[PDB]
Amino acid sequence: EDFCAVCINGGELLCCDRCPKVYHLSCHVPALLSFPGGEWVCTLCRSLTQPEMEYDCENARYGPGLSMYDQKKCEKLVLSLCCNSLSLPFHEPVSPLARHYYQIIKRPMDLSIIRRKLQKKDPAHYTTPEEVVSDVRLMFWNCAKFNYPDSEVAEAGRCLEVFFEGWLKEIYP
Ligand SMILES: [Zn+2]
Ligand SMILES: [Zn+2]
Repeated sequence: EDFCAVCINGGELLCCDRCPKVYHLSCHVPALLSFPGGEWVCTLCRSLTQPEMEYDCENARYGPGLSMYDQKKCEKLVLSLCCNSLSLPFHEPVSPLARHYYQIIKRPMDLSIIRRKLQKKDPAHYTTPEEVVSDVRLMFWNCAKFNYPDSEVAEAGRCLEVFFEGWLKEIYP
């Protein structure tokens, strides 16, 4: 591809060595703070057991938090969501000008918040994978609560939440 696997825009893109996906440094999960000089494998391709390489990311410079194992598994789940063609409406928060969204939705959630909370520096960083899964489910519950049932965004949410459940059972059997 010539466009970022996450945001579908061009520019300065990093290619994975093992799959066709390319990424902006800030769109990969975790975000990268430099362009790698040699081998580089994306979070979806990286091995859980034998990490080919550590990433130049914020959590690597920072060091009750995710174990290294759970960190990789949760980054895989979140990057899988961000790369899915149905996920784009969930990358950013709904405008407060849309139908009193923030009256209806008392606990808003989107993928940019989930990305941020995977970073240990965040005051509200995840300490368990259950918290990550809870935020993803909250996000899709909010989508179903707010959006018109017949709308394209509601249908996308219904499909993507079920794709996620499938990935979850692969990654946390
Ligand atoms: Zn991007
Ligand atoms: Zn890859």
